[PDB]
Amino acid sequence: YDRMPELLDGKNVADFV
Amino acid sequence: TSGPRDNNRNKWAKKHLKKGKRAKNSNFSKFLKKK
Amino acid sequence: MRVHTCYFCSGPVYPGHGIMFVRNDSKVFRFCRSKCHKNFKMKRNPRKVAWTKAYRKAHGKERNVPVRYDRNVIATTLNAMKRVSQVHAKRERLFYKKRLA
Amino acid sequence: HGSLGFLPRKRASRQRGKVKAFPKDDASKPVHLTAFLGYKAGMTHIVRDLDRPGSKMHKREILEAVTVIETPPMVVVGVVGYVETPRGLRSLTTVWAEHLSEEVKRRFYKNWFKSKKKAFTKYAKKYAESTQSINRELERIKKYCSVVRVLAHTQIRKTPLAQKKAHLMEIQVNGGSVADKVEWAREHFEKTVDIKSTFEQNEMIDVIGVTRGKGNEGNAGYMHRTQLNSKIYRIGAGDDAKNASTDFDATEKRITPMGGFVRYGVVENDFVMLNGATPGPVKRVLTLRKSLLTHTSRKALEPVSLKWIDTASKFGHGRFQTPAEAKQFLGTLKK
Amino acid sequence: ALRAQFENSNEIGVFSNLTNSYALVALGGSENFYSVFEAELGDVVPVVHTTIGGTRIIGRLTCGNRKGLLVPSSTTDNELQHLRNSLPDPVKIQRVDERLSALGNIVACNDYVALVHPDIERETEEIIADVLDVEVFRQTVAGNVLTGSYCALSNQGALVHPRTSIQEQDELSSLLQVPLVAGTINRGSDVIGAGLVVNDWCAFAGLDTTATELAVCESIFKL
Amino acid sequence: ASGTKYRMTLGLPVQAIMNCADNSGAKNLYIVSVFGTGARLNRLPAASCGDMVLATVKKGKPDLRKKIMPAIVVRQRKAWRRKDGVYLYFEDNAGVIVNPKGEMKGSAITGPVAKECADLWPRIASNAGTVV
RNA sequence: GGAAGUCGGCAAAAU
RNA sequence: CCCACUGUCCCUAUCUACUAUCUA
RNA sequence: GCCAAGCGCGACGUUGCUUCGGCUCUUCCUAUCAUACCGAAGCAGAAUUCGGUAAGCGU
RNA sequence: UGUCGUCGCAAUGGUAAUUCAACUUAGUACGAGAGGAACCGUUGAUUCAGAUCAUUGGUAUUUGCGGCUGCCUGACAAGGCAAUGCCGCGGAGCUAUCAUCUGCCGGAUAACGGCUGAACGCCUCUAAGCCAGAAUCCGUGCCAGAAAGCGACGAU
RNA sequence: AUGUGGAACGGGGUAUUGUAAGCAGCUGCUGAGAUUAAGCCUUUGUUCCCAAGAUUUG
Repeated sequence: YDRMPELLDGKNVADFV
Repeated sequence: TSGPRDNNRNKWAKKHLKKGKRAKNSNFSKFLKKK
Repeated sequence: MRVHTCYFCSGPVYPGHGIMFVRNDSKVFRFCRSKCHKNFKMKRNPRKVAWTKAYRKAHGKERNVPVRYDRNVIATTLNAMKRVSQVHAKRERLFYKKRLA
Repeated sequence: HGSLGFLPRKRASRQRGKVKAFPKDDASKPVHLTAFLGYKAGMTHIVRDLDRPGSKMHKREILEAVTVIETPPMVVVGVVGYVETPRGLRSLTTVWAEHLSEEVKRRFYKNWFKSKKKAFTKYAKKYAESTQSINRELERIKKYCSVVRVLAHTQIRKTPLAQKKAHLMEIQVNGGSVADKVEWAREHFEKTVDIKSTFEQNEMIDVIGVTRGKGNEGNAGYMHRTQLNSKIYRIGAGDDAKNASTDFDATEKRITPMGGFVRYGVVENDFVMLNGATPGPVKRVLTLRKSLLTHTSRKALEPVSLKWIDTASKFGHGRFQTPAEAKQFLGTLKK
Repeated sequence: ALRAQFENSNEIGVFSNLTNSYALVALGGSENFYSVFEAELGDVVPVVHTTIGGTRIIGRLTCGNRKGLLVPSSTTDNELQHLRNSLPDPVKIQRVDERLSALGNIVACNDYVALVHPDIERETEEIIADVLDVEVFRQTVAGNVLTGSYCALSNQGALVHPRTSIQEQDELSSLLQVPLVAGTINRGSDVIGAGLVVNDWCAFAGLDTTATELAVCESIFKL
Repeated sequence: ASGTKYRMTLGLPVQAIMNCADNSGAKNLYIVSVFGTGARLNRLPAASCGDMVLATVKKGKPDLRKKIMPAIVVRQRKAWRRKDGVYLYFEDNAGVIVNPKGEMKGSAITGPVAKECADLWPRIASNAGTVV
């Protein structure tokens, strides 16, 4: 039910996790 | 199509004021009021 | 939400910014600005173009598998991202000092 | 030509957009305000999730241009009572606060520097000496007047504007009995009312202001206009460093774009982000008012959760949100 | 064989994709189609109402089997995360960066054998073999490169265009190791895959599919 | 057609020669009129990606020429802004020769296909090769 | 986009 | 008639000088 | 012509036969093409036909 | 109107929104079948109107930067040039259904459908009365503010 | 009419162009240099300026 950060600090958190 | 002065449209606007409006806006004003 | 890399300057391309171009080969070119979009148009090679990252890379000057959501993993990834960037910044500073020397 | 409802096309007779209609009063609703005054800074573009049922972009994201208006908290310096007469509303009397800041005192003078700064001197003297006159006037308003409007002025010093005169105006106090409005005004005397207390970023409001002049055309421009149904996307707090940082983006940043707002400066106080364009150029004062008539369709009712807010250099072809990540990507400079 | 129509279109295969372990439905449209699909397979296999590339063409864009699924490179990172969250962990999901993103319209795949378009990339074929764990054959259906759109493939039978030769139909059936029928669906609509989707135990056809077409599909699939 | 279509930058007006992307053998398509045009004074009707207009086969086989019959534009030269904010422009103006019901007359389509056009016309998406 | 303008390739650019 | 070309047009937009304006 | 209430006509009925010319433009009229609402018709539904109110808005 | 200024009141004048197809209600009402509605709710698009310049395109006297040609200083370099010599990019501004936003609510009626009800011991939508009812009408909202309409307030 | 006052420059931020002169053996110093409000932002930087003339007003 909680959301997650897609991109942060210029980097895609979803694509780098 | 009917214009914005369509008598039925005004009637349906009146009906929907107390359905999807009014109460949820009054307490919305109340919340920032008690703030 | 993906911040893409431009074809020509290799810089970050954000939503709304720049232009998107599709080739008949179904290959997609993203441009960070009109200058870089135009620079592709008369077909200047980035590596010969002085201010491009490709030039600065090849001149000595410098996940398709989905993952199930996990709060701990996301928190660990976010915390490690700042440390990785800090390490990269320190390495770049040392490289810049070596280049100056 | 255009619509005949806007002629005679002549210059607006006021720099500040004056409210011509306030929402109807209700005794059932308790006592609150309806209008606010802000200054236009510019706009950016944002990426927002689309929770629009029945639409073809449902559960998707779109890019919207959104105007940023700096709205420092407004100071209530007085109250005005209006009595209904067979010839319309009439200002029965006016009661001011004891101490008025130089920002609102500068309004009464064309040359504040050359002035002797004599505004409200004897008024402050009589306020401190005897409060019976103030009690008599407030009792007069709550007994006879049926409409109550509070005199409020903007803290123009906090805004990065060379102008030092505050745009004093009146906010109609809609809600509760007339006595309730009078008590509310007296309690809020000399204090500050915040836009966070007035609007709450999910309602449907109207913005009014004077458009920018285009010179002489074959008069065209600088006219009073009223935009209806301008949705607030975010009432950001100036003190908070997460004002321009959403939940899907993190990346601690400020609403002021890197390089500063073009011809306005840096936003430091509470700001309001409205979808679409709004009349007037940068650094011009704009007025916001509530919805006169209740109409919340799906567009005006759906909740909004921002995903990413652009802060690139609007001056020129900006390509970096913050100098931090700009230095992370770009090689280390010689300095 | 169940008759259903998404919105006002009889090409149910365009707006939805059916596998032997999971089902996908379009997002942002009418919930009636999703309810119809859930009424026949909701209690058997999971059904995910999602979109690929921000369009309702996920049925002809995504190709896969009960083991693994493939999505085009245009799929968003959030969309891929949503698909992985909705789909079961044993159902592998992989992104394919191919010159022809229409995986469902280029390649028709079963649980054991798959037929791909003639111009499929070697890397794409290797990824398909690794993920779907099926033998990939580079051939054509009825002389058309759009094998995945002009042919319907399943575990118990296959459907091809009726204009194919008898020898060609026999060769395709032997290659697919399953019975093949050269016919039409949705009253002459030559795109069998677009006009009908068949699972291992059930099949869904458009509302305009004729009774003779429905009977032929039932006989071919033995459902 | 099926589903709504958003406002789009118009860049294919009347009197336009426009490439044919199908396998039917046609080479050039000639725009005659645009379906669903309003009563706008001194305004040339125009077409965009995903729009179906009356077209004539200029270069092709003798039997498909000389027929004022619908064609759907799939590629557009002029840059347009999609509602997601990105700007797209294609090399050429490609079209598909289509019956007025909305079914692909040909059997194969050459070149990339606009995502809005594939979404709008299910038959086009079925016969599309790549949609980028 | 390319003469759809106008009674009309008048003037420009093309060569 | 075909091909090419172009603000003739859709549909106008911007820039420059002069004019236009005021002052003696 | 036949009737022919009536005041020699004689109504309604009935018998025969057969230079001008057009672009833009502004408003205006309704004797309404479309849009809105009604009435009728073997008007099942849909698509119509006829007839009203109606110049707000287009054409 | 003492004078100046601020905040307002509103007599009066003008007015603006238009049309379409898509979803759902449906393959239901209805129909031997062929076919096939509509209301509420919802999303888009045309025409028009009022704005705006985040993004995109256009614009070049930013004579901003770079490149080219030619000219002038004996040479090198160094510069400066050339009615704006030529070319590429080019902020800022302007601008574009070539870019983006927004476009409102009440009653009163006509046609017409009725209620009570006499005239005329029956009856009758009409005579006295009263409802329902058109994109119509009048307001609201929007623009202007009487430069010989006005109020409150501050200072003197 | 002495102040988070103003103006001249200057620094920094930001932008446009495309790696400057000069030095050495196309490369390095050099994404350096130049320009940057003329209707960009900011300033604990420097200097200077202002605590006035005239007019009208019960």
